[PDB]
Amino acid sequence: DLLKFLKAQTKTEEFDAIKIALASPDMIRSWSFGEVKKPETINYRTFKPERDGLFCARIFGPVKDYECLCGKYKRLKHRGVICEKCGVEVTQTKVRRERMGHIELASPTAHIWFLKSLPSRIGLLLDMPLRDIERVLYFESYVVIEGGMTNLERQQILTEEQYLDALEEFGDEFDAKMGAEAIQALLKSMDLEQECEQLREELNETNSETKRKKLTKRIKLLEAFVQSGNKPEWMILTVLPVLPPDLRPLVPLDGGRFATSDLNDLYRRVINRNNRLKRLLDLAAPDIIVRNEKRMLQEAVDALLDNGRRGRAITGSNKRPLKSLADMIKGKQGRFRQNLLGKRVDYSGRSVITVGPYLRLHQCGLPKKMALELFKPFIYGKLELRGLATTIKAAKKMVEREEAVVWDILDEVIREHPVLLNRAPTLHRLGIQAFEPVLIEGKAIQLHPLVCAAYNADFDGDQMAVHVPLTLEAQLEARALMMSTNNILSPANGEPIIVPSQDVVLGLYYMTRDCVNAKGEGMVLTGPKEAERLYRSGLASLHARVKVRITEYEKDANGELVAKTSLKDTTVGRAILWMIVPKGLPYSIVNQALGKKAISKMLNTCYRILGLKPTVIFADQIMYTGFAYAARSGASVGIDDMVIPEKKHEII
Amino acid sequence: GVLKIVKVYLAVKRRIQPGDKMAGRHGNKGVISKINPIEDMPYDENGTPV
Amino acid sequence: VQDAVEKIGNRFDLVLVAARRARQMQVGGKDPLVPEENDKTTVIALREIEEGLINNQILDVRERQEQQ
Amino acid sequence: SLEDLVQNGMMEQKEPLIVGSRKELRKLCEEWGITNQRMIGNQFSAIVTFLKRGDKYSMECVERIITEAQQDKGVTYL
Amino acid sequence: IETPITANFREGLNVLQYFISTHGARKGLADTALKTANSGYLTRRLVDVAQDLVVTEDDCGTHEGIMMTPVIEGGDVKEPLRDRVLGRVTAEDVLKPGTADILVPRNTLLHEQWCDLLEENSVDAVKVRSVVSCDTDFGVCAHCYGRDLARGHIINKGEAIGVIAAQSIGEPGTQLTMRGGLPRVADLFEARRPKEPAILAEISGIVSFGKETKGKRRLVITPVDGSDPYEEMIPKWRQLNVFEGERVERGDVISDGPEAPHDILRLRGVHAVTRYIVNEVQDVYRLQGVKINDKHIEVIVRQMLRKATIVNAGSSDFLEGEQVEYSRVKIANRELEANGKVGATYSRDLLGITKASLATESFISAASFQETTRVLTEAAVAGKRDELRGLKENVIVGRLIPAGTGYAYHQDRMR
Amino acid sequence: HARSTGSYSLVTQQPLGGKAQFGGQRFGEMEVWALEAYGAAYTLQEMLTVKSDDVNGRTKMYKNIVDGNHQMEPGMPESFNVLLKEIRSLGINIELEDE
Amino acid sequence: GQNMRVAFMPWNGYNFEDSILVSERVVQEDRFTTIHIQELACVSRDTKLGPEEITADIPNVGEAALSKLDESGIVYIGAEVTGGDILVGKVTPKDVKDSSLRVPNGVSGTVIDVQVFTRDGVEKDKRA
Repeated sequence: DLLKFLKAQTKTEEFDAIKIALASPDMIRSWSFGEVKKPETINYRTFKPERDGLFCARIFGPVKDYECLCGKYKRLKHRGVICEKCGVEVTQTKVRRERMGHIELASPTAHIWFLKSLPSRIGLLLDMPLRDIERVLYFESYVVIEGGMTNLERQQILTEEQYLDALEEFGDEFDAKMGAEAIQALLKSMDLEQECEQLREELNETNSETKRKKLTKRIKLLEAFVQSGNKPEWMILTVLPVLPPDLRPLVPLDGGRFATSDLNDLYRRVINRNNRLKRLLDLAAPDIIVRNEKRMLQEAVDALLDNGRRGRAITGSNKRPLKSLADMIKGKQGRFRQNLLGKRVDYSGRSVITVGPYLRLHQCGLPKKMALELFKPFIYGKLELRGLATTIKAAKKMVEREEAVVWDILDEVIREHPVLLNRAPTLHRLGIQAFEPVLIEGKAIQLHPLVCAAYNADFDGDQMAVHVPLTLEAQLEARALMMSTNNILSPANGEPIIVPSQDVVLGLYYMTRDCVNAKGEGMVLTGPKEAERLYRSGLASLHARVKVRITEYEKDANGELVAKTSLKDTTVGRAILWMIVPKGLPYSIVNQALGKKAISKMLNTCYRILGLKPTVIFADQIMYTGFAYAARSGASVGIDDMVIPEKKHEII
Repeated sequence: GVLKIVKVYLAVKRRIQPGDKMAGRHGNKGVISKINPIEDMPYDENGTPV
Repeated sequence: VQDAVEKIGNRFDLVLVAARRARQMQVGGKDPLVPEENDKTTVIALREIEEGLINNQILDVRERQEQQ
Repeated sequence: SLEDLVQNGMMEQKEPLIVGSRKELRKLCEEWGITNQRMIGNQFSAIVTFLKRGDKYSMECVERIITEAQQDKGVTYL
Repeated sequence: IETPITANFREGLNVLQYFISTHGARKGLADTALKTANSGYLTRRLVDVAQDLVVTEDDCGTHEGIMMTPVIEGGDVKEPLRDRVLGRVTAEDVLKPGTADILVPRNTLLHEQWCDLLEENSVDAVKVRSVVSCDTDFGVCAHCYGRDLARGHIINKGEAIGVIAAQSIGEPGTQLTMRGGLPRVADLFEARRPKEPAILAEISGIVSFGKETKGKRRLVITPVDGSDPYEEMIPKWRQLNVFEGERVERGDVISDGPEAPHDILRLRGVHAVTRYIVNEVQDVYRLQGVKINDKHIEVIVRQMLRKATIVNAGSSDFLEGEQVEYSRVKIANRELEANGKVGATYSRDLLGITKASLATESFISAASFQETTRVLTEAAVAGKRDELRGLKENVIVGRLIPAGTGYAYHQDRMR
Repeated sequence: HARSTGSYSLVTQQPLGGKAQFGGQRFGEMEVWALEAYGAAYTLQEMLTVKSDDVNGRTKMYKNIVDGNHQMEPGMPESFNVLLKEIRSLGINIELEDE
Repeated sequence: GQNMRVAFMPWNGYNFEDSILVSERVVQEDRFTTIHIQELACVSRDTKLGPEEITADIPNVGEAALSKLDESGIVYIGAEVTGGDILVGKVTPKDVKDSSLRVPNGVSGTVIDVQVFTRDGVEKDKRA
């Protein structure tokens, strides 16, 4: 028995669920690595932790990274070794930040939460009034734990004069006391089996709606308490676990003193009170003095737990309320919220976005200096892999040398090593995307053309955040989850996310523009090469309507691009566009004056038929073509172009 | 609590660079794209480079 | 990578399997399952999955064989 | 610093201990006869710790915990 | 300002005209400055609501589903059902129009080819399996969840369609205004009751007017089925469209006014309530021009309707009127039926999305959401084991969120 | 502004912002929300523990990506361990409940 | 303003979205060049174990690092400085913990001026 529990003790993995409950005294004792015997964490004269102190490294773990407290041993050759001269180990000094301690309370103290939190957990379990339960716990009212032969009842609030009179009257017939150990025993006495059975019997007997509902709710609460299985006796803390010496550090402040969270001072005071109480128990103090010391230790524990919530917060020399451990887990100060509120990160930078019209959809314009700022450790690793780096400091110097060898190695490392990039604001998930980063000599963030709207900003100077996906899983995620091309459609609307506009649309319309009596109207071009020559040589105007053999490679019932070659009267510019037109779209899908609406419609057809990758290729080609045709379109806007209406005056 | 104060003004020349923010009178603002080569600027009929 | 998606079925599963394969390729030191072409071990695994040269069951089988 | 720590640290200290449970926990509960599951909870790790200790105090504490666990209460991990 | 600026911008501005236009210009600038704010709060609310949401199931098989029909306004078609049907999976074998032959089968994913066929079918309404009706207890089963348009294929286990829809609302909300607007969006989200609730029959029966009370006339809703004839206090200030003696149903409108969330949920039902909410959101978006799949509305509602009032607890340890996780309710019902114990009849109620964000089944989720110290002490006393089923919880833990890659990691850990 | 590795808040152990503080931008909560909207699991994880606050984790990561180790031993970063030590010192034993 | 002869037309996507098309001649001409003069002040703070000793004697430092600084540790008027370079030799007690007010990282250039305002009651160096 209990040796196969080690098998039941699974291997190191991810807990599917989190078990949160009340540690039993043994649970805390195991959770600790010693029992304290000194209220001072550190010795002020030895500049070292006090023996049996809150910082007591021998209790709390290695004070030196690989060096003994006794100094009889040191170095990494002896990490984690127990010295008789020392009684400590030599694992990393975080061991003193690791091993914990215990403080075995002589009398258990209820969780300040267990009562103070309304509804009082203990109170709801005891089903008793708040003041009576407190005066019990606060040693301010005797509670007849059991009357036995005497007329007293069970867990019934009484008076000290009443308690004394009853004691005189009954000898040893009854069980009554003032304190919290009584409530602890009552929980230990509460037969939740018998109590729940009686509650169910009463609820069945209770025919009144209110009485039945109350008995049923009590039975349900008792059933929940049983199902949790948390020992109701564990509701009172009979031992004080200690934070690690560094977890509760008495940090040596400027001037030889020790700076600590006020919880540490509360712990020191509670330790002093507990030591006094232990001496009293050893010395067999008067019961009045014993009760006073017990109340004092209990109050010290309560203050160390949650100052101000119960009683008055111990105001230090600065008179501020004491920092209890609850405060450390209270609010955004509790690491949940304030950490989740904000976190500036590394492997990332901010620089103004530049419109890198040259780059492909995957390509990214990475400030080469900023690039250097980035893969600097990656660069050092490459150079060591290049063997040239023998010392990391030397690697830093060669980086400082900014070597062409360093520059070449950077060019190598950059190869298909895309890392995260982001453009504020975080409106749509498309607002942040990575790209294949190619170093650009300087300090500008060159960006792809159509990525504008998705980046949720404009070229008005957005400093952009670019995180480094160093991890291979993160790199595979940059390739698959952050694949910008894999963000083709509207996440919210499904629609294409990069539909054409403006300059590309301008060139598109220009090529789509047709002229009457143009430069060589009514000719025959065999195909895109022929018209490309004619206009590129200037033999014809781009806006010339001409018939050209259009090889309409059109997907069959099996999807095969069944060509339908035919000389079709179309535009020279339209003819040129048909070259950009992929095999699988209608000639009429381009054989007309086309614009940003038409461009978007064609793009949609491409996403449909051409799927993803062919559509993306067609898109990149279309972008380059639109920029080129717009530049060649050689048109501007003139102030004279603003032809005011002729009869505007007559209308007025 | 202070014995001396040595104020040293750090004068650094600021040259232009692609990516700088520039603007014009009639609402025309923008960001310095890049210093295109001389051949890149279109040529006027009088051979004037823009 | 729609074909790669079909070969893997789910994007996350694709990513996880590819991570394992590339880790074997470089970190594990496994030879490139296909021509290197001076690409990333990640890129190597990507090509292998695109051609199906790597399967999760295949990975398990190779690991089990190696265990002996 | 960061490179200095990586190039300097002789003792990495590795990582902390952990716990795992359930399934075979029910098997041991059958072996131990305890009908409750809370003991399978907070007490599993403490039992592991005491067993690692194995001291007379540790063994006694483990035995007392076991006696308390088998004492009463019915709960089964799910 | 009846003076027309007959001049043109290039033509030059009259000083009077220039000043006149200056007012509207400043108005627009200030309006933009103001609107730059609220969408962020709206999106933050939506996201904090969807913190734990995740999709993990694929097959629902629940024959119930969106019997969606094309939107028509004033006898003229407004939204085509084909456009509203893509990316979905059928609720039943869609028959051919006017024919017994199934135009589409049951749980048939909405193919664009199938969409074209439906256009050829030119049908009106189609029963399409819905995530709101997704039999997937946790998450949305693709058989009801439909299809993932972002990848065009089906979603994957761990695809946070909730967060996706949340971003879908927020970024469209970023362009969307508050006026109506994000205000009405939050109100419907917060599920505020109507200001002037349209008077409606409490239950079906022979509708009659009761002894008109002070200022609020009584409508003695004589239950034709024989239930209690409900007498009300209907203000005389509300015109009665209906005449007494008529027969009505549960939710039948008598006097005009606006509808209330819990009211529609109770009388009309839950699916119709989602239908009305989505229709209202869509009308506002159409006025504003924002185009997004109603799947976002469905995700929001399904996150919203987690709780439901148990009409009759049956043999369950729960009680009558115990509104808890309708998912937990169904789980307990299945458990009770498994042993033969009597299930708990439940009544779904319409609650605020913000209220759902404030209170969560996960302990840490609620604590961080609100009452951090209070919930902290409450859970610490309770000692409830935390299973980390949500996403923001896994964020808090340091364990990977089981969304997509995390879901695969969890499955492998199981493997 | 650029930062691969720089200074972190000695109190917060989280990185700073800008090249002036040798820190990258803030992942905040809106960027975190966007990241979830995409779903970069391990990436968000590293950004949350390694890239955010893994101190001795940073030392090891330097030694490891020194070996080009583009992976990690993930899960319950270590802040989980710290909270565990805190709760145990509060006398609240917890179990890493393996299923 | 700088009256530039320009044209309103797109140039192969290099000009759209208000991209700035610039003649590199102007850059070579530096027709829009500028300068930044950021004052960097060093204070010899009177500290507890002795004032912040702004002085040319700096332990654990190189003479080349002291090149720009004058014999008083004063970066010579116009002295070419570097990012991180030790522009103003300063010290604190350790014996002495070098408190050298180094020119900022990423701040390299000519040391334009050094306004040494010694405290009322504190003497002035030969540079001052």
